[PDB]
Amino acid sequence: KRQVASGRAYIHASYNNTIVTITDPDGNPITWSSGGVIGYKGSRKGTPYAAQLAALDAAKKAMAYGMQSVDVIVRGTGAGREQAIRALQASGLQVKSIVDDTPVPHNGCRPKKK
Amino acid sequence: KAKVKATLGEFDLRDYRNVEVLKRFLSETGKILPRRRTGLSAKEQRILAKTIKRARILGLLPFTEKLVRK
Amino acid sequence: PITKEEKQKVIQEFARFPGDTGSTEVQVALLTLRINRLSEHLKVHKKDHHSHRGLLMMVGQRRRLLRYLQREDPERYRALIEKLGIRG
Amino acid sequence: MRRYEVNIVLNPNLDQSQLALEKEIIQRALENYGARVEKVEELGLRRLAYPIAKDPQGYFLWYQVEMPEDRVNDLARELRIRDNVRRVMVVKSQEPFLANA
Amino acid sequence: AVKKFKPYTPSRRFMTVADFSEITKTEPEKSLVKPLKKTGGRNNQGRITVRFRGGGHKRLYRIIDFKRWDKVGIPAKVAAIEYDPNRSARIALLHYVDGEKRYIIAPDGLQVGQQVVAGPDAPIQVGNALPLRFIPVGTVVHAVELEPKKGAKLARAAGTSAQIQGREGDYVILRLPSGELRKVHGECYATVGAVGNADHKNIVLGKAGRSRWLGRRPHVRGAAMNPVDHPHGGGEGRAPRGRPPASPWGWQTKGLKTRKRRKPSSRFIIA
RNA sequence: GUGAAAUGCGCAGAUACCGGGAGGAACGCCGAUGGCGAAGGCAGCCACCUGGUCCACCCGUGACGCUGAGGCGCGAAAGCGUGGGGAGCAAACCGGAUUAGAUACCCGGGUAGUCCACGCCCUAAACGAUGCGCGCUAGGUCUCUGGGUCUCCUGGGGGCCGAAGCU
Ligand SMILES: [Mg+2]
Ligand SMILES: [Mg+2]
Ligand SMILES: [Mg+2]
Ligand SMILES: [Mg+2]
Ligand SMILES: [Mg+2]
Ligand SMILES: [Mg+2]
Ligand SMILES: [Mg+2]
Ligand SMILES: [Mg+2]
Ligand SMILES: [Mg+2]
Ligand SMILES: [Mg+2]
Ligand SMILES: [Mg+2]
Ligand SMILES: [Mg+2]
Ligand SMILES: [Mg+2]
Ligand SMILES: [Mg+2]
Ligand SMILES: [Mg+2]
Ligand SMILES: [Mg+2]
Ligand SMILES: [Mg+2]
Ligand SMILES: [Mg+2]
Ligand SMILES: [Mg+2]
Ligand SMILES: [Mg+2]
Ligand SMILES: [Mg+2]
Ligand SMILES: [Mg+2]
Ligand SMILES: [Mg+2]
Ligand SMILES: [Mg+2]
Ligand SMILES: [Mg+2]
Ligand SMILES: [Mg+2]
Ligand SMILES: [Mg+2]
Ligand SMILES: [Mg+2]
Ligand SMILES: [Mg+2]
Ligand SMILES: [Mg+2]
Ligand SMILES: [Mg+2]
Ligand SMILES: [Mg+2]
Ligand SMILES: [Mg+2]
Ligand SMILES: [Mg+2]
Ligand SMILES: [Mg+2]
Ligand SMILES: [Mg+2]
Ligand SMILES: [Mg+2]
Ligand SMILES: [Mg+2]
Ligand SMILES: [Mg+2]
Ligand SMILES: [Mg+2]
Ligand SMILES: [Mg+2]
Ligand SMILES: [Mg+2]
Ligand SMILES: [Mg+2]
Ligand SMILES: [Mg+2]
Ligand SMILES: [Mg+2]
Ligand SMILES: [Mg+2]
Ligand SMILES: [Mg+2]
Ligand SMILES: [Mg+2]
Ligand SMILES: [Mg+2]
Ligand SMILES: [Mg+2]
Ligand SMILES: [Mg+2]
Ligand SMILES: [Mg+2]
Ligand SMILES: [Mg+2]
Ligand SMILES: [Mg+2]
Ligand SMILES: [Mg+2]
Ligand SMILES: [Mg+2]
Ligand SMILES: [Mg+2]
Ligand SMILES: [Mg+2]
Ligand SMILES: [Mg+2]
Ligand SMILES: [Mg+2]
Ligand SMILES: [Mg+2]
Ligand SMILES: [Mg+2]
Ligand SMILES: [Mg+2]
Ligand SMILES: [Mg+2]
Ligand SMILES: [Mg+2]
Ligand SMILES: [Mg+2]
Ligand SMILES: [Mg+2]
Ligand SMILES: [Mg+2]
Ligand SMILES: [Mg+2]
Ligand SMILES: [Mg+2]
Ligand SMILES: [Mg+2]
Ligand SMILES: [Mg+2]
Ligand SMILES: [Mg+2]
Ligand SMILES: [Mg+2]
Ligand SMILES: [Mg+2]
Ligand SMILES: [Mg+2]
Ligand SMILES: [Mg+2]
Ligand SMILES: [Mg+2]
Ligand SMILES: [Mg+2]
Ligand SMILES: [Mg+2]
Ligand SMILES: [Mg+2]
Ligand SMILES: [Mg+2]
Ligand SMILES: [Mg+2]
Ligand SMILES: [Mg+2]
Ligand SMILES: [Mg+2]
Ligand SMILES: [Mg+2]
Ligand SMILES: [Mg+2]
Ligand SMILES: [Mg+2]
Ligand SMILES: [Mg+2]
Ligand SMILES: [Mg+2]
Ligand SMILES: [Mg+2]
Ligand SMILES: [Mg+2]
Ligand SMILES: [Mg+2]
Ligand SMILES: [Mg+2]
Ligand SMILES: [Mg+2]
Repeated sequence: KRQVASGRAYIHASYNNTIVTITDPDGNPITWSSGGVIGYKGSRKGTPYAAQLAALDAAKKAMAYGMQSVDVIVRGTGAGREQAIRALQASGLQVKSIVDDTPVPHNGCRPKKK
Repeated sequence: KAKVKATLGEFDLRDYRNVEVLKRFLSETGKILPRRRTGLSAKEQRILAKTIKRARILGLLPFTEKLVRK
Repeated sequence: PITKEEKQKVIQEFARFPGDTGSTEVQVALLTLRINRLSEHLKVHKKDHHSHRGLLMMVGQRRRLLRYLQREDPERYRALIEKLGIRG
Repeated sequence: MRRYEVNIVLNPNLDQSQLALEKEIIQRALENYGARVEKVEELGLRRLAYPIAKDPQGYFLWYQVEMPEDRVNDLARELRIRDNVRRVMVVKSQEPFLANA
Repeated sequence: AVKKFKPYTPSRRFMTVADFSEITKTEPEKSLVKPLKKTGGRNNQGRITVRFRGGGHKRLYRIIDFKRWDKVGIPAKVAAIEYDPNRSARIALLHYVDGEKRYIIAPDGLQVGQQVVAGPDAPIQVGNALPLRFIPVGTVVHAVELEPKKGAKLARAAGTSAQIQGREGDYVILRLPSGELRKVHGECYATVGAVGNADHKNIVLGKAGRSRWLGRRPHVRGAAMNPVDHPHGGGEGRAPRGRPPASPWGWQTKGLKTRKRRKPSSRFIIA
């Protein structure tokens, strides 16, 4: 919420954008970022380079709150998933452990027209 | 690699409680492991699947393990 | 399914001789029994159509056996119908 | 009469006295529906996968009994009525299947 | 479900009556101090305060036991199910073993010979009444006290029923027949199950005459009056609402909530 | 959100994350070249009720068989009646985009419906586009399921390759 060294980062990989939410080890967010926050609009928010800058920026912001250690959690498939991850550990942030939690139904709700 | 059938000793596969036995079949993520790698035959593969499902319902077995470190 | 003993009760009864596990009369009664269990089952499971087909086939089979026993010996037939309170 | 293995999962975090009270209930119920008991394995507390009832653990009781099949349903209903009964699963017993002999 | 008629007369062609199949052969209500009287088309001044009423068909009033906590533990055998012209529901005359007798809204699924009882101890099943705190969440129920020891008054209409939604403090959330959600108190008794005669919503009165037997007088559209009698009273050739649709007294009648804002009762409801 | 966008949503605090709760629908992995059914069709798990079918033993009846106009029953989806249910999806409908136009393909919204009960409707690329029953005419391989001391033998299904032959 305000001051903790350990924590966790959340990758969210859409196909038209990528966001990242760093939170305390409880769940409550500290800060976040995304392709749009970075500067891009539309398709480019999907770009892997944007995703790179998102994780980077989200990291820098967390760095200030005293963040140093984070377990990464990813959901999505967008071209930027691993790039957010790669950009995370390379951000001097401690990547304790990357995890995949991308939801998927055991057959329930009918999808869109696609 | 290593067939799951031979990997274990003699065992009953209608037993929906010897989690230690069953747990070995249940993939890295709780997915009922493919027959083409459990070494099981048609009839046995079926009875297994049914008992696993039973266990999961009793809470003994998982429905989904998260993919760790990737 | 009907109790195995209850099946005997029928066979032992209708068999026109000991070990007659396959007479005409025997098959007939043996059907009539299974038919009426369906009659009631469907009497409550009205949605259960697939089983109803089965019943039609049974009722049908029971027909031939009588059609035959009727033609074969109208004496044994008269008694078997009258006994099973059958044909309405 | 038919053989059944009757599984029950109970609230883990509760005293042995009320836990005895919950068994007070199950024992009755069975008899109330003509359940001639057989060997029983009160495995007790256990660590189970998905946290049911918000709990990562639960007390297990595996009975076994011959009884009138036409009433196994009503019994299961009666069994589940309990709140501290987190789960019931009566099953038809079957001849075990030797695998990888 | 419902008895219908061959169209040997018009109106008879649509008219349908309820099959009183359930009503266990018992025309005469339990005279035993059970019926009273009624009548009265208007208020205590001579004035009419409810339009278009009066005509009915002379009914003794069946005395119903809406509290029922007055006989805790005492069980009773349902002697019969009777017709009650005073309600949408059917009543059930039950003989308490105590020797005493009483009426009760016959819940759907109740049948004669059945035993039944009230109290906290009572087994959860149709007919049995007991404090909500003891009713297993999720169970449907009817004849619900709004406040403890004040008498049942929720879900008494035919086929209506409330369902428990969960506990919370001394109160217990439940969905009313209206779909409304609200906390009712714990010590509020309530008899298990839904109310009887559910196919009641299907009867086709069939003719104006029948409405009269129910005591309903012909109701006259304000559009068909004069400016003096009603807002809509423009009358001047099957004309449209002068706007916007109003009551005979002039309050808008399409939308426009009437329930008081600051009612302290508000605190206990949820949508 | 897309080809890119726009409509839309969001400082009245949305998206992303966590906790508690409500409700409907559909059943991941097992799952397939698989299985069952007369067809339409049938997939989480449990119990009950029930149909068809296959193998063994050589036990029983003794041709009781086949087909079957009309009759009767079943009959995907959509659709209809009464009442209930309504999360997702979504004809119609509204808006955005594209275009010469776009009453469409794409996008943002969205109703009947899709779900349940009872009752109608009775159609289809209801397709193997191949009526049912029986007997007879090389084999090779693959698989599902029964019986038997069992690198195999013998029934019952599901595919492929192919004698003769047919076309
Ligand atoms: Mg762009
Ligand atoms: Mg894009
Ligand atoms: Mg759409
Ligand atoms: Mg797999
Ligand atoms: Mg039966
Ligand atoms: Mg159904
Ligand atoms: Mg002859
Ligand atoms: Mg007659
Ligand atoms: Mg008759
Ligand atoms: Mg539950
Ligand atoms: Mg009479
Ligand atoms: Mg009377
Ligand atoms: Mg008195
Ligand atoms: Mg008097
Ligand atoms: Mg009075
Ligand atoms: Mg009045
Ligand atoms: Mg007066
Ligand atoms: Mg007076
Ligand atoms: Mg009150
Ligand atoms: Mg009433
Ligand atoms: Mg108080
Ligand atoms: Mg109506
Ligand atoms: Mg009436
Ligand atoms: Mg009117
Ligand atoms: Mg009028
Ligand atoms: Mg006046
Ligand atoms: Mg006047
Ligand atoms: Mg006017
Ligand atoms: Mg006038
Ligand atoms: Mg006007
Ligand atoms: Mg209006
Ligand atoms: Mg007012
Ligand atoms: Mg008010
Ligand atoms: Mg533009
Ligand atoms: Mg929108
Ligand atoms: Mg502001
Ligand atoms: Mg949650
Ligand atoms: Mg939540
Ligand atoms: Mg809550
Ligand atoms: Mg809802
Ligand atoms: Mg739910
Ligand atoms: Mg539901
Ligand atoms: Mg379904
Ligand atoms: Mg598959
Ligand atoms: Mg494969
Ligand atoms: Mg298939
Ligand atoms: Mg089917
Ligand atoms: Mg079905
Ligand atoms: Mg049944
Ligand atoms: Mg079967
Ligand atoms: Mg069979
Ligand atoms: Mg021989
Ligand atoms: Mg022979
Ligand atoms: Mg023999
Ligand atoms: Mg002979
Ligand atoms: Mg012979
Ligand atoms: Mg023939
Ligand atoms: Mg013929
Ligand atoms: Mg013809
Ligand atoms: Mg025909
Ligand atoms: Mg019909
Ligand atoms: Mg269907
Ligand atoms: Mg339909
Ligand atoms: Mg439709
Ligand atoms: Mg109409
Ligand atoms: Mg409807
Ligand atoms: Mg519902
Ligand atoms: Mg509705
Ligand atoms: Mg809906
Ligand atoms: Mg939509
Ligand atoms: Mg519109
Ligand atoms: Mg606009
Ligand atoms: Mg349009
Ligand atoms: Mg063009
Ligand atoms: Mg134009
Ligand atoms: Mg249009
Ligand atoms: Mg809609
Ligand atoms: Mg229409
Ligand atoms: Mg369904
Ligand atoms: Mg339903
Ligand atoms: Mg329903
Ligand atoms: Mg009709
Ligand atoms: Mg149809
Ligand atoms: Mg045709
Ligand atoms: Mg086809
Ligand atoms: Mg053919
Ligand atoms: Mg053929
Ligand atoms: Mg050969
Ligand atoms: Mg080969
Ligand atoms: Mg074999
Ligand atoms: Mg041999
Ligand atoms: Mg077949
Ligand atoms: Mg197949
Ligand atoms: Mg072959
Ligand atoms: Mg050739």
